[PDB]
Amino acid sequence: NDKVRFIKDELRLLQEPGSYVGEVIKIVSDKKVLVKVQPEGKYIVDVAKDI
Amino acid sequence: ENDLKDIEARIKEKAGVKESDTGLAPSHLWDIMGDRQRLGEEHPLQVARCTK
Amino acid sequence: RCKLKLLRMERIKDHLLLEEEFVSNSEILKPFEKKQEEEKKQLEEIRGNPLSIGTLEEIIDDDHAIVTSPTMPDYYVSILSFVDKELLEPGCSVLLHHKTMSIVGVLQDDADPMVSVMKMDKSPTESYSDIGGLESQIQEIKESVELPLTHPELYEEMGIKPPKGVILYGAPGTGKTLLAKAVANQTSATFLRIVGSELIQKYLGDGPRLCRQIFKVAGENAPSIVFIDEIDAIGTKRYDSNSGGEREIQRTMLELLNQLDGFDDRGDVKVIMATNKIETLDPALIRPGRIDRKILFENPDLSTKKKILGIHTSKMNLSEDVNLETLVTTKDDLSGADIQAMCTEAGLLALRERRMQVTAEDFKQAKERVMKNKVEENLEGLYL
Ligand SMILES: Nc1ncnc2c1ncn2[C@@H]1O[C@H](COP(=O)(O)OP(=O)(O)OP(=O)(O)O)[C@@H](O)[C@H]1O
Ligand SMILES: [Mg+2]
Repeated sequence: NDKVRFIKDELRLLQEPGSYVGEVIKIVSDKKVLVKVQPEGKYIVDVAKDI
Repeated sequence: ENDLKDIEARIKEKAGVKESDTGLAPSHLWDIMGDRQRLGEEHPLQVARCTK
Repeated sequence: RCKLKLLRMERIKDHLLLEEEFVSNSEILKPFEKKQEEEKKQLEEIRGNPLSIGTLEEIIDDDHAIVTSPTMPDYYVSILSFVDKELLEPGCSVLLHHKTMSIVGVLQDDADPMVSVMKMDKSPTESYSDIGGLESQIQEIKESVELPLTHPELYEEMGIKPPKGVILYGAPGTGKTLLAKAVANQTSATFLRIVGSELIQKYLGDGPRLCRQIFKVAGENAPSIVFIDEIDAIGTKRYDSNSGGEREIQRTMLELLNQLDGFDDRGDVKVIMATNKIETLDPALIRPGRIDRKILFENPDLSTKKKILGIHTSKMNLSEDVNLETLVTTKDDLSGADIQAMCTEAGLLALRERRMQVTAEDFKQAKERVMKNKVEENLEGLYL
């Protein structure tokens, strides 16, 4: 059972919208981060609860 | 003397900084019809140039 | 020594500031007040999620603008306009909305790594009278650099415009370099320092834009003192001759005339120039009213060196053996950088020993090494 319910779970896990690599240029103290996406430009965007 | 050097860095670090993201005090309500410029497009435009 | 108590006192003021600061941030920064809560609420309601950095090319006075994004496509953006219609200008970084691009807000400031070279974080650990000696040709640099910042009140009694500009010139090593860095510790106003070998570049067209910049930043902060160290370096340094050469050097000089005074009416840029090639400069540079009092420096005289040498040996270990007066006898109208290289090389003799005493023998020996430098790129011996 451990085996078959790991496969069935991986099918969901693999489905993404795309998840990027960014790099922090600098923070701003509004609780936002200026991030330059490595191919793309810069966007100030909020952060999660784990960081 | 090294304690002097350390504590100045620590005061600044814990105090935090601030970087303005402009507003205006003579404004405190803008979204009664700011959302008409927003969210319900009326519209911002791709700029072009006539060639023919 | 014996300053332990005052350093503990300073430290004690620091403990109290760190403490109350920290607790104030922590939990009693109470955001349960409505003038905090309600202002941020409806500010974030129009403000993004992705904030789409743009670059403002120009504004239109119908509450619109044309931005060009670094990603590509332009947009004819609106403006929410609680952000003060007229507070944003070409060259701004603007926050566009992740839906219909509207100017959510405006970033106040942004910077270059090329102005990092210009600007400074430093706070010299030398203050004046580590320039002790040459103490009347330094009233021409603290009566026209320091003083009108300190007192404009004196220049109001007489009225008319206050001083502007100096050119320092004389022999190398006679303190020109440290003079500029010593008035900047006193005045505590934006000290820019730029080398003249970076104003000379191996690429054209960007030469003038660099030179135009220095004073535009400098005027932008209301007080600034711009040290151009080595404007003697613009005719003796040059790379290739097909993107350097006459042309590069001529343009940059031309730019500087407009900047230095010209028609800009920019902010306060007190200028300090060090040079000993003053005849490779324009007549509209060394023109009066951009140089007001110009300072000449020549080699000290015998009794001036006594002032110089006592500054330098106070930092060192001493004995009763040491005699400064006979080190002075040997030198004859030499620079204070020569004197300063004897005291530096005297501890190199102490380093060589691994003996922490400095003695009259160590100062005399390094005297001979210092005089070895002067006359052994010479090969006459006696003047032929
Ligand atoms: N008249 C003086 N009074 C006190 N100190 C001096 C004097 N002249 C030189 N010195 C010491 O010698 C130093 C070396 O000087 P610095 O390197 O600033 O000289 P310089 O004249 O600027 O050299 P350059 O000719 O290479 O431009 C200074 O840092 C300073 O402490
Ligand atoms: Mg120098």
